[PDB]
Amino acid sequence: KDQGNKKRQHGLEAKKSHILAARSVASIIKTSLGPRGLDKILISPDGEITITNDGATILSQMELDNEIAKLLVQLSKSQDDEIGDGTTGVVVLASALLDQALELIQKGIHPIKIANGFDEAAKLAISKL
Amino acid sequence: ETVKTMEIGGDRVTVFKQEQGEISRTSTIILRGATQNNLDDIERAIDDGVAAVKGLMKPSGGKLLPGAGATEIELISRITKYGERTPGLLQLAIKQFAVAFEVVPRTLAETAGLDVNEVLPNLYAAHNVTEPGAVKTDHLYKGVDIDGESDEGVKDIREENIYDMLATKKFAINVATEAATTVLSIDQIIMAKK
Amino acid sequence: IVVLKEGTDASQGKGQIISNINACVAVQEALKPTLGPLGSDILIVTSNQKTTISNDGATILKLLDVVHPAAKTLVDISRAQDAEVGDGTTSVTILAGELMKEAKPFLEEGISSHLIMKGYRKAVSLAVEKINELAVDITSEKSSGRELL
Amino acid sequence: SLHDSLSVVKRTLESGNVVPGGGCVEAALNIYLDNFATTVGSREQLAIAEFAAALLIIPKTLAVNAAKDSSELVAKLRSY
Amino acid sequence: HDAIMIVKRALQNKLIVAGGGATEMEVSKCLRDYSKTIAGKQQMIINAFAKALEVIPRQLCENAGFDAIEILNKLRLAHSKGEKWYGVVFETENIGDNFAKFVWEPALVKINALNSATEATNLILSVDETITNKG
Amino acid sequence: QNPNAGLFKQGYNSYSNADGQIIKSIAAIRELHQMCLTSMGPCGRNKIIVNHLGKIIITNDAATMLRELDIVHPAVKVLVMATEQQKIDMGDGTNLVMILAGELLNVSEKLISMGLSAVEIIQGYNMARKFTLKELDEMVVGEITDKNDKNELLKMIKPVISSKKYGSEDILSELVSEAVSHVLPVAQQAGEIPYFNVDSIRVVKIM
Repeated sequence: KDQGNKKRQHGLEAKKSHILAARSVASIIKTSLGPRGLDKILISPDGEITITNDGATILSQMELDNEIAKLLVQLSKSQDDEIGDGTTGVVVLASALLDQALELIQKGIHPIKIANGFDEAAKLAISKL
Repeated sequence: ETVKTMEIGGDRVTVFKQEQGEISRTSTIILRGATQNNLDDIERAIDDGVAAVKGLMKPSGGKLLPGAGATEIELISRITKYGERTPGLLQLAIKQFAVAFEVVPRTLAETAGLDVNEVLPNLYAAHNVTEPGAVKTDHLYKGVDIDGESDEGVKDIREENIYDMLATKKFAINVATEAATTVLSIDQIIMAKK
Repeated sequence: IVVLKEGTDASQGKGQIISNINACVAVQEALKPTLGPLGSDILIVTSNQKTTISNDGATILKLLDVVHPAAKTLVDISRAQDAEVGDGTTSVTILAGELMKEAKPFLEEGISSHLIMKGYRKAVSLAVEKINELAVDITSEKSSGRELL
Repeated sequence: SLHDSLSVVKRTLESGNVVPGGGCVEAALNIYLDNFATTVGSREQLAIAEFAAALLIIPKTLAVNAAKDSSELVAKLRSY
Repeated sequence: HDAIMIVKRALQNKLIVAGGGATEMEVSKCLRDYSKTIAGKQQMIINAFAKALEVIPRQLCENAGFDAIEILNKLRLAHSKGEKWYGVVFETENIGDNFAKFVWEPALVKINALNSATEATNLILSVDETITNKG
Repeated sequence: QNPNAGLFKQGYNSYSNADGQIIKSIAAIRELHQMCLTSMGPCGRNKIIVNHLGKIIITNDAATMLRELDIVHPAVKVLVMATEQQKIDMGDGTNLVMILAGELLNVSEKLISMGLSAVEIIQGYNMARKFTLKELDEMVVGEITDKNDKNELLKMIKPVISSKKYGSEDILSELVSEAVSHVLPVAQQAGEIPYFNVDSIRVVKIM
């Protein structure tokens, strides 16, 4: 159905594109991380110009069709309710795990093993802290 | 006499039926199945099945002939027999008229996955034999077998009790000739862009 | 003065079956990662703008609604697999799709599609016969309604 | 014509080691390698399985030029 | 509660087969052994049907991280020799008995899927032409 | 630079006998002829035709497929109307009429290559038809007694239900023969008034 204007990537070009798509979106708020981070000029669809360094405000105003970047928006909704300070830090940290995952995919590591590898590594980091 | 509600296929439906008194001329066939597309062809198969019952009336509804490729091959030997019997230029069209009946057994072999080089010479030797006598005997019933199992070659169609009704076969020949007569009679047409 | 197909030609013959095989592989390769409890999930973005993520292959195929007839047949058996049973919705399409892949080289060698269908029908009758033998249901085996469970 | 017929038998009897032809060697090695492929494994079972099935192309090609069905002969050849 | 939920689904369906590739590998092996009397064109068709049954355990090991190349060659040798109850362990990769670990699957899932997959296969293989009207 | 000649009427798509029009009319029917060649018979195959209402329908019978297909060739409509003669006046032969009429045009090409006029080709089939129709009366071996018994109906109904959904002919025969025997009234020694009706049997289906 609707073969035209329809894109599909499975097992070949998807693993490489999902990492680069989230890397370009996360690279926007990397310079805004921290109190010394740099502001941005945001324009609402109604024409109002606002300036803030908060990652939540910047990500919430984003309306995008990128399927991987929507996962960053779905988590940001739960970040403000649970904590609210995990907006910019987690997205950069989550993208850091994706960049290291892409290096393991090129080495032949199974993606679920990478998922279970970060889960077991996160449990060890909690016991050390 | 009886109006009830019964469960057909998992759903409650109200059944309207009878037993003996108040004789009704209408009957209903209830079907069940998981596949929706298969039930569509079964209802159409019943419609074609009950329509053949209408052909059982006075105009020669009881007469039968062996089908599944049995009659089509035997008619070829009879048509070629009349080709040499009828002098004149008609010998070219009469011989080609019998060859046109070779497509029926061929398609039955192609749709069955059978080799075209196998069934055709087997049906020829089965329907053409030399009998030590005036009356031709033994098997005139050899058709195109469904195969997919068993052993070899062809066999009498009477074993499976399958035959073609004369009212269907005789009427189909008249329609097939008149349909080809119209096309062969038209040497020119005039159409427009649609 | 009425055009049903609007003048759209379509190929016919044994080459059309191969085109239907590639349609079954495209549906299979999408459902290959979704097989199993640890299997991958498919992200589908509908034209309605609602984006959903589901592991169950039924809902995945219900949102796509492929118009292709050979691919829709795999969707129809998937909805009945989730309804009458509820388990094996993804595996029934992969098994049917992979069975289409094994019949692809048979058409290239000249084997008719009829004997291919009858060849698998005889194998299923022998396969189901072995399933009943491999199945374990015990009464007189010195088990009970409890000790077995 | 006799000297040409003698050379066929003489050259055949000249070699004291002969094997049955006409597809006997290709079909026999196919059965032996199927049972041997499981006895080794180690990612080499798929290569042996394809190497055994690749020996049936010679009798299958001969059936094409013989007008006989290759699917009937080769399949029954393996089973006998 | 974990023990009740296991015996609950096992009581609903009294027809149970051993899962974990055990039953799937036996059906593929028997159809190859029965094919000797099926010899002829029907032999090579069923031999590929038994090979088509190998995709179910394949994707299960590929999606779980296991290597489908080694596990399918080791399962076939362990299943064909000795006991037929040897499956594939879903936790730690190794050959083992799922009937001993009491990991089971109902047969009505496999029986209804095998009949539906074959029925849908015969419908597609029988279509030589497809005409789609617009409207 | 290149002028135009040969069409004196109006702008259209014109076909003449000098271009082999009799071959083009057969080749146009041959496109839909191969579809019916794989239809008739118990080993026949089914074709998919998407309806204009957005519904996929698959069936073996050609008389139903010819109605759903859009045919712009009027030469094919001659066989389509001839197929309606098999569906309406009779209950069988819809798949057979397309194979016979399509082959009569194929064997006629050999007579056209020899230069034989179409009239002698038609006259040849007309004389050969009377030879075949005369033999069809002698091709009959047995005759149904029209006893209308349940066991007697299973003999006529079984081959009619066949060539569709093969393998179910034994189960479907008991369902049809039981419904037909109920519609057929009980009478004897009267052959003047017809009895059975097609619309008297309504088939239902539930998933």
